[PDB]
Amino acid sequence: GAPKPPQEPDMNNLPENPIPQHQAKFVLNTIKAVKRNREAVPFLHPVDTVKLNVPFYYNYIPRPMDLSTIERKINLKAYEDVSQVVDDFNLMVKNCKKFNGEAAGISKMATNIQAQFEKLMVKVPPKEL
Ligand SMILES: O=C1c2ccccc2Sc2cc(-c3noc(-c4cnccn4)n3)ccc2N1C1CC1
Ligand SMILES: O=C1c2ccccc2Sc2cc(-c3noc(-c4cnccn4)n3)ccc2N1C1CC1
Ligand code: NI
Ligand code: NI
Repeated sequence: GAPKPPQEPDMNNLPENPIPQHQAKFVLNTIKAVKRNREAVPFLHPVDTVKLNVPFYYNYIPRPMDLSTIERKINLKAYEDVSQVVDDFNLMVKNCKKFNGEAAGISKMATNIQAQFEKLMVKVPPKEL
C-alpha cells in the first residue's frame, strides 16, 4: 500500500507570522476540551495502520490528521490562521468518513466532536489587535 506520509508539522516550513498568541491560546484550549470528550478517544492519536490492519489506508487518506497533530501544530507555531485549525479538524473528520463510511459508528463519533469543536469556536477572539 501507499507509504506513511511524514509527520506534521514540517519543521523547516514554519510560517514567519504564526497565529497571534491570544488566538493560539484559545484554539489550544479548544482542542484540549475536545480531547476530554469520550467521543474523541479514537481521534487522540494518528491512525496506526499496522494496529488496525489497513495496508491501503494512506491510498484513501494521503493527508492523515488527528487531535494530537493539531495540538502539536498549534504549539510549534505551524499555523498562520485559525481557519487552518478548522481545516485540519474538518480534514480529520472527512478522512474518517471517507475511509470508514458515513454510516459507521466511528463517523458518528467524528461528527459529535466536530459539533463540539464548532460550538466552542464560536467564541474565538478576532485576529486583529
Ligand atoms: O479511521 C480510523 C480507522 C481506520 C481503520 C480501521 C478502523 C478505524 S476506526 C478507528 C479505531 C481506532 C481505535 N483505537 O483503539 C481501538 C480499539 C477497538 N477495540 C478495542 C480496543 N481498542 N480502535 C482508532 C482510529 C480509528 N480511525 C480514526 C477515525 C478515528
Ligand atoms: O481484531 C482486531 C480488529 C478487529 C477489527 C478491525 C481491526 C482490528 S485490529 C485491532 C486494532 C485495535 C486497536 N487498538 O488501538 C488501536 C489504535 C490504532 N491507531 C491509533 C490508536 N489506536 N487499534 C485493537 C484491536 C484490534 N483487533 C484485535 C486483534 C487485536
Ligand atoms: Ni502496503
Ligand atoms: Ni477574525
